[PDB]
Amino acid sequence: SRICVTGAGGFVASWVVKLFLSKGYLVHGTVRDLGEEKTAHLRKLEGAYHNLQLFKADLLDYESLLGAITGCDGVLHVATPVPSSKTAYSGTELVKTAVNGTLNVLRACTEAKVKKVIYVSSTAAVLVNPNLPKDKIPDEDCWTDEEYCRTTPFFLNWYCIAKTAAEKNALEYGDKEGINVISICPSYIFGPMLQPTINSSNLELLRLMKGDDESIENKFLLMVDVRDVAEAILLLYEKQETSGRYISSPHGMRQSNLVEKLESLQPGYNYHKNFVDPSWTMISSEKLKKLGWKPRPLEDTISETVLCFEEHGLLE
Amino acid sequence: SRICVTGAGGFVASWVVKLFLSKGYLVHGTVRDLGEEKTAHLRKLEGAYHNLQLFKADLLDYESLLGAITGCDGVLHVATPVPSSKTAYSGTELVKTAVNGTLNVLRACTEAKVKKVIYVSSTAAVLVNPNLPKDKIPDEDCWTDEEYCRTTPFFLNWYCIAKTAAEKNALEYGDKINVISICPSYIFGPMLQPTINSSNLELLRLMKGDDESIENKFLLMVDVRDVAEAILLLYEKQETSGRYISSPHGMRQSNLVEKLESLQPGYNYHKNFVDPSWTMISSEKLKKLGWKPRPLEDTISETVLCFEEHGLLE
Ligand SMILES: NC(=O)c1ccc[n+]([C@@H]2O[C@H](COP(=O)([O-])OP(=O)(O)OC[C@H]3O[C@@H](n4cnc5c(N)ncnc54)[C@H](OP(=O)(O)O)[C@@H]3O)[C@@H](O)[C@H]2O)c1
Ligand SMILES: NC(=O)c1ccc[n+]([C@@H]2O[C@H](COP(=O)([O-])OP(=O)(O)OC[C@H]3O[C@@H](n4cnc5c(N)ncnc54)[C@H](OP(=O)(O)O)[C@@H]3O)[C@@H](O)[C@H]2O)c1
Repeated sequence: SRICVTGAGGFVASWVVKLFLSKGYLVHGTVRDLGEEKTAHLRKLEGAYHNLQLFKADLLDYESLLGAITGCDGVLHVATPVPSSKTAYSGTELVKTAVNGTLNVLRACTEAKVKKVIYVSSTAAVLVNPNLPKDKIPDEDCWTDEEYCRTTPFFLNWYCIAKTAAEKNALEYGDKEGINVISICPSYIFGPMLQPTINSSNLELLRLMKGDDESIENKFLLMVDVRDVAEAILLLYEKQETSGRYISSPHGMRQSNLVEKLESLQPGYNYHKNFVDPSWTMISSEKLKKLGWKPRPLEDTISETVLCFEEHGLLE
Repeated sequence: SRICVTGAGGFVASWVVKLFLSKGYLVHGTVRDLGEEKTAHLRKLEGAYHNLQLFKADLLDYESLLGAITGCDGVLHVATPVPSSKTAYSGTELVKTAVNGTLNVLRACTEAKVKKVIYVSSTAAVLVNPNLPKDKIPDEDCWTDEEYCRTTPFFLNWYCIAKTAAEKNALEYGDKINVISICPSYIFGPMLQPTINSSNLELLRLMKGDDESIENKFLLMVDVRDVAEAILLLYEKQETSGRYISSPHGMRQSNLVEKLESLQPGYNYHKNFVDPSWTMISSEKLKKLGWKPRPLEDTISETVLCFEEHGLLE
């Protein structure tokens, strides 16, 4: 049986693809460039030579996606750009990429008569809501206030607007017949990298390791291992009696405390040590855990990320 | 006297034919490919040079079966696909293969005037019943609820529907022609064929330890060599009929891993699991005819030995 994976060369999508290959699936992975160095890390995957088929598609090109999707039993829409802190993005076109790419993907699956789709969203589509009270522990029923991100300026405002809009489009599309559409919304994703380039979430983790002197927000990070996300996606695809959103955010700490456990597990780096100073920080991943999902302890995720960092020569 | 054997290149069928050749029989073996690569392990069995006669037949091609079967005193229908877990199968076509292939074999047998047939079924056609109570020790008269298997999702559910329906159809047709059925458990043992089958695949699964926590299934077990000699015993004996359960042993996968570690150390056995009363089905109907299976520990240690020599643990 064949499943499609959008952006197979991405941080998350590479582990998704590696895992699905290990389980006997036939993968159709889409990439925007088939050059050997971009796709090297995907070709090397065990089982890939015979059961991995990479296409050159773009989310805004309906035809290329149709070609990559035709004949697939499922498809895992993972492809959405994730802006870096050390850069600027155009909200207009990120919103355009996310929503229109999603619409195209969904149209292609209705055409190819795909049975199940799994859209990878984010907690950014759940938590950013100022009206939801404090005695409320947010879950899969809480949505992000599009009004609020459109009103108030903060980095990743447009990212959140794009993620919520794309996830509402996908979920709502799922209530026809013959088409079950799931959504998974992880929080900040950390873990060892398969791709040669470092992604955004891992870069802000790396930022905390190369100390500086600027005064950062002591934000509360909620975190999940990328390998756990992949196995969650496996679990949600294979089990039939699934429907709706599923939050995957097992761990959560202040940046203060994350630096100190990192310092405790991985000494030998001048970690950043200059912060200053809620509720929602405790969303229940239980809808997932009730299916058997068992995340790994944060220490291993942390230690395996730092050593892949070192292997990539990012620490000198 | 001549006997036919369907899918002679299979895991069980290979042992069936080697044994029958060991006993002076002339065996007509069915395969779907006559290439020397897939038939090599059969050509080498002593007696095959003079007394093995291989035909190219498919269970859904009636005349292929007719050709391989005509002229044989007995038939041993053992050809039925059994899916491996790390792939996917089409239950629709599997169960269609099993039942229609079984029907085709039986029609060919009454056309060729064969006198005895032995169908190889499974405990999957006996145990999977939610209606049967826990106080009841299941035997040869408890059938599987096929609706339940088609309602409940689990890998090998369609396989269970196949074996039950095929075994139902076979013995129904036998009242037309002596038709015996043997229902074995999970089959382990040394392999004669070059490619590993599915049951031995999941034993190799239990041997290569990991971190994922698998189901602590209760496996009922029988040796492939014991299945072969049971089939021989059932065919040679003239006072045999009906179903015969062949499942002498049964253990939890965790206890199974430790008896394996106990007999074969030096391997990173799987050791994280999770979490009955159908576990004591009586093989007495067979054992009363002289069938004496071997202890499970021989079967497993010899199976892992062949795993070793086939280079499957690196
Ligand atoms: N990383 C996190 O912390 C986090 C947290 C929550 C949710 N998520 C979600 O996880 C998913 C994967 O993101 P990631 O973590 O793996 O970071 P990433 O590596 O930057 O993912 C970017 C992927 O999207 C592809 N892409 C971008 N624009 C495309 C387009 N127009 N057409 C086709 N592909 C396009 C990229 O293809 P190329 O390889 O050609 O560049 C790349 O494969 C995203 O949907 C994200 O919202 C991530
Ligand atoms: N394996 C077990 O643990 C187990 C347990 C209980 C019952 N059984 C029963 O034992 C019997 C054989 O299974 P196995 O253990 O020996 O695994 P196996 O090696 O995979 O047996 C498959 C055999 O069936 C043949 N086959 C499949 N479709 C066919 C078709 N359309 N036409 C002709 N032949 C076809 C195959 O021919 P090729 O060789 O050419 O592919 C092969 O010989 C089955 O009836 C099974 O229900 C097995």
